[PDB]
Amino acid sequence: SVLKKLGWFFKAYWLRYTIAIVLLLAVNVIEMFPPKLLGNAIDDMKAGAFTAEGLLFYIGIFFVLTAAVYIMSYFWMHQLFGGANLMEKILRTKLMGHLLTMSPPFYEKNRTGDLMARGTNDLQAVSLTTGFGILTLVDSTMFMMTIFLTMGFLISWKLTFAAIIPLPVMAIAISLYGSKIHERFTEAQNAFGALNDRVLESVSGVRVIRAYVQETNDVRRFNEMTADVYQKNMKVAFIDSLFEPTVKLLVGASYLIGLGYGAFLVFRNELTLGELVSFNVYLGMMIWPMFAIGELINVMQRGNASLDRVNETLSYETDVTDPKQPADLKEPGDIVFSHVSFTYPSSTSDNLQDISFTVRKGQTVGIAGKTGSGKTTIIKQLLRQYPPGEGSITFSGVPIQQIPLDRLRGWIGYVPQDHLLFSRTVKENILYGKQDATDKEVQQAIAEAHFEKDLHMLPSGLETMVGEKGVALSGGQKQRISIARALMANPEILILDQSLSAVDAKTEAAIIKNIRENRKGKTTFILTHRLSAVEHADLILVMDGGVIAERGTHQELLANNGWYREQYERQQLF
Amino acid sequence: KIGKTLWRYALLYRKLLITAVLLLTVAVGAELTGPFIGKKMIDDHILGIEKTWYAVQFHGVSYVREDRLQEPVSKAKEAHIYQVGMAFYFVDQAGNRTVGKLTITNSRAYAAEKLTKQELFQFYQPEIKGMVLLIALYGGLLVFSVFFQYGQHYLLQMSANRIIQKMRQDVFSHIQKMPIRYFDNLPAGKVVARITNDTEAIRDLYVTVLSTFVTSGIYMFGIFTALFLLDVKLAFVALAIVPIIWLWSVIYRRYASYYNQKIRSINSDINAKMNESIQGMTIIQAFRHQKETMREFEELNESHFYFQNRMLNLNSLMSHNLVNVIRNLAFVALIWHFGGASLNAAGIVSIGVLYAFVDYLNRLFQPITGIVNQFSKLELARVSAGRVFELLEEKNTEEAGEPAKERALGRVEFRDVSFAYQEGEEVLKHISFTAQKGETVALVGHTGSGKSSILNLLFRFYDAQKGDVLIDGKSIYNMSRQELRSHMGIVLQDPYLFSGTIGSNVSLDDERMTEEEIKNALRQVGAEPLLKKLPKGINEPVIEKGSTLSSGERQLISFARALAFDPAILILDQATAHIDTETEAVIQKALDVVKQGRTTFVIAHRLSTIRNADQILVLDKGEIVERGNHEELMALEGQYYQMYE
Ligand SMILES: Nc1ncnc2c1ncn2[C@@H]1O[C@H](COP(=O)(O)OP(=O)(O)OP(=O)(O)O)[C@@H](O)[C@H]1O
Ligand SMILES: Nc1ncnc2c1ncn2[C@@H]1O[C@H](COP(=O)(O)OP(=O)(O)OP(=O)(O)O)[C@@H](O)[C@H]1O
Ligand SMILES: [Mg+2]
Ligand SMILES: [Mg+2]
Repeated sequence: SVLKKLGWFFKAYWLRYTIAIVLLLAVNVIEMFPPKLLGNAIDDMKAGAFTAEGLLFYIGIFFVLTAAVYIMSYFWMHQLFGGANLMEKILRTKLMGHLLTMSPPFYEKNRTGDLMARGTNDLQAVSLTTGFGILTLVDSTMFMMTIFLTMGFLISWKLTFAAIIPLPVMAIAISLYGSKIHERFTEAQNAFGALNDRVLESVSGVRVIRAYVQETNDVRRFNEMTADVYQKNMKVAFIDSLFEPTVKLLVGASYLIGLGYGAFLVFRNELTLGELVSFNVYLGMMIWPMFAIGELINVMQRGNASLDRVNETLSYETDVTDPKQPADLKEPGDIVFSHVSFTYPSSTSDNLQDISFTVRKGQTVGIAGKTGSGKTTIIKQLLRQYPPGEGSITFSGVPIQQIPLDRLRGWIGYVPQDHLLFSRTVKENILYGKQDATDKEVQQAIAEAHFEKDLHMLPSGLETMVGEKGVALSGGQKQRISIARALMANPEILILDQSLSAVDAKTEAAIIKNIRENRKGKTTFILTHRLSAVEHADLILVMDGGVIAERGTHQELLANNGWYREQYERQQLF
Repeated sequence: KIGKTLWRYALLYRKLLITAVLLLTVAVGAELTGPFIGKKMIDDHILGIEKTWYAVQFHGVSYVREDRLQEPVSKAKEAHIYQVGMAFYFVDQAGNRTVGKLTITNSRAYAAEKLTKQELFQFYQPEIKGMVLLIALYGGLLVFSVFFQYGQHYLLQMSANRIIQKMRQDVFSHIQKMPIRYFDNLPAGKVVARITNDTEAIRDLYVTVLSTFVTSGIYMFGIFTALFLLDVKLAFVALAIVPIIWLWSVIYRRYASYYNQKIRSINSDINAKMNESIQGMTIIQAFRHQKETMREFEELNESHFYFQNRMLNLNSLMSHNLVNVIRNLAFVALIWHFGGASLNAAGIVSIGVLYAFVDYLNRLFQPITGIVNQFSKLELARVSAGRVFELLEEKNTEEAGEPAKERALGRVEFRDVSFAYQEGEEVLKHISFTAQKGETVALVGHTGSGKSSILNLLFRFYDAQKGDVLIDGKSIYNMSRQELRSHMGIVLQDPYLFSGTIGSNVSLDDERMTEEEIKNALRQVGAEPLLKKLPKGINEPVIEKGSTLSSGERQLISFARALAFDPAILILDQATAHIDTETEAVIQKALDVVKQGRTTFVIAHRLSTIRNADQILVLDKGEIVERGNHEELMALEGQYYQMYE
């Protein structure tokens, strides 16, 4: 299976290992002559015919054979150990190529530590298997095959069908051991994924842990998990230590049968002491290296399980998010929702009911209602991060699909309600939006989200390193970097998702004033809970559960009695 | 010193390793006694025909060997048997092997007849008895080292597993006793790698590398002892061999250390970078940075590939390829010494000894093939030990007093205090304020004046450089931060929900609140548990944060868990930002009123939620401006309040 799964790599490179199989045959035969040479030499010594020139011939043959095997197996080592590295690298590239270009509904079903390990640990295991396991398997198989052939013709077939009797038992034992070790190793790989997940969770949540004083209550859980992992490690140690004795037993049985029956053959005069020594050396080289057979199966089944994990993660069908047939219409200004009955993958109810939303040309639309009413669900309908069940964004006539995700994603502005950054300088993560921005538009977006003053606090303006996540930055600063970054693009469609909830009222005034200046005839989706930036719009939809309670602008809402009617006054009387 | 710590962890388990080595010593002793049976079967039951003969009867005359079945005391002929080619000859009465013409020039000549085949077979019937005896002897001897090998393997497996468990536990405890700064300035994947992807390197250093090393070192010692038993001159070269392996371990180290450490560092970078990409995959799939992140990754991947190829040559002139050069040099010596002994026909003594040594060479190299296969892992795990050990041996750590203290009055106080991250950014300057049981709220519009800096200074996440913080006159530098952090609770500005049910998230895996803490959820959560199909205890939110839940709902759960714990001081950080919906934000301040039971620090950028506070601060630019209440509004807070309405 691991061979049938890794073959396509070899079918891609059958110029590098074809040269290496012939090379291994050569180095095995040349290194397999010395046994018979020694048998002949000792036979000559016993008869008293050992002559000086024979010693010179023997030592010369030994030296030349040693040099030949040295070099001509150095090439075989280099080739195969390089092939393993190449396999690992290409698999890693494929794995990250599949992780990308895949919508967010898979990250709820797939872990960040399971995937991180499924890259690093799984690929190092597959590399170790590709190199060392295949090396040993091919070498040992062909070596045993040829040793069984040479002792047959060149010594005898009775002495060699007789130490072969115990090898079928070896085969059945090797079958059972692998049959168990495969399951054990798939479990071990999943367990490493789980361990990485737990450590990642603990590391990410540290202030929440320290502020609550549960260091000890977490070292307890880690200790229990490590104890369970030890228990599993010993449920496999039991089997591995019950396997080795049968291996060594059978090796010793083959040795003893060969030795005794060869002595008996010598008694019948069908074989000589030189031939006895040769056969014993042949068996010693053939069957005694089997002590590493258990490690070979360990490597080969660990690799099989790791590669099965990689394969099952590497083909997931990437959800429903893909251009079917590019419609190739540059953005119509109309976004007309006809009937949208949507149901998240991890839900059993229609989270969104039929919503007849409609926004024409450039019109700020305000969507703000009870929490949990799914306004960011409607927004996610636009971005097509989730499969469409009944959604009909209907850009002009054409539905949401039939658009390039590159172009559709270029139309949208951004949807970061929770703040997100990357470990770099503030300049670089502002440049992170659009096509690397430009020379001075960075400063424009800086002193366009009322963020210029902040640079005084930062010791190195636009140059100080932004720490991992939000380290070295306050919450309002980080949101003000997000707005700047995503205003670098001057999007035709802008989506604000509670983008003003992490800064003061005074700076909120600057943003809305500067957003009013920036947004003139460009459609904007304002989602907020501060019911003041929603005052200006052609339409304001108040969201209640899966349905919009009321529709209108800032005026009729204060006329019709409803959610918006009571929410504005309370924020006004303050 | 890496090796000393490895030895100490090993010595934590002495019984296990000593018993295993003793059992394996027994097994190897049995196996090494093994080949003497081959030696003494050759020299006796095959070469007894070649020694003098004074029962074996062919033709009805010839007598029997001196030591053989049916031994009366009788010697009349002193006959002998000699080997010529594939034929044997029988001389009746009292060298060279030239063919009824047998000559021993050393001269006298005698007559002998060919022993045919059936008559030759007739000779070794007693030899058949001896062969079956010895064969059965060794066959029985095998099953004793059969149950010794099993025992020693199953014992080393426990020794390795226990060692790795202990090391992992120690590392985890140490990382939890590290300062927050350490985590602040290091990627999560980088630290995570040093715990999970780095200790696996040290596990293999124990499970297979060192276990195989001791087994091979136990097999080699026995083999050299047996070689000394047989010969004392060829055993001296055998002893010389080991310094070769020492020089094979020194060279593979002076040539693998740098590249192995580079590979490990690149692997840490690759774990960190992959974590970062997974976390922020929405900015990759919404701002079309996919190709640039792929390019960065591929840069790291090709660097790792290059260093691995910077090691692809050292491992190629090593291992079995090079283990076969010692094997053939052993064969050459076994030929040369025996030849220099047999030039004058003095080589017939070591015909079973020759076979024993020939078998011994086959013995010795397989342990060596085991040893060489781990030097790649040995020098790789030396790096991993250093990275983990440096973490385990760290002097900037903070001793933690685990015990939590009792309830304390809600008395917070701040003297002239001057905090600065990285010694240059003076966040706070001369901050001084007090509270007894009322709501003291810190407000600033500057957005970078250090509100959260004050909050995390109170928790001693970072140590202040000036002044002192005293709760009930208790300097926070009394350490035991578990008592300092148990008196008080925080709702983080950016909440982080853990995995498992929302009830588990509120409970936080503590055995203090029973299932009937729904009141905390029902305190401020309206119909959300009714919205979601099952109650708190049966719905598991998506692992890590509740991406299946909204930001406001996550913040609701975080605030509930802050209230689920009952702190003497309730600290909040923009606790009502993403749940600002006033229908529920008013239930958190109307039905969940702070009341006098708590001393609460309400932080927020909206004046509505702090209108009833009895102490308001400005702390602009790290310096305070106003100390009055809501109605004490003249100039600065007036501006902020006016725009809100
Ligand atoms: N990944 C998801 N899978 C399934 N359901 C989800 C997912 N993310 C969110 N939900 C559900 O969608 C509901 C509606 O969307 P959401 O609450 O994010 O918008 P919202 O009402 O503005 O939130 P908020 O008021 O907190 O700002 C959430 O209450 C939650 O139950
Ligand atoms: N680890 C750190 N190292 C250095 N400077 C930091 C670090 N964390 C925060 N800072 C910076 O030090 C100052 C502390 O301000 P703080 O983080 O408390 O913001 P804040 O006043 O609470 O603002 P807001 O609530 O509006 O975001 C800011 O300049 C902030 O960006
Ligand atoms: Mg929302
Ligand atoms: Mg802040």
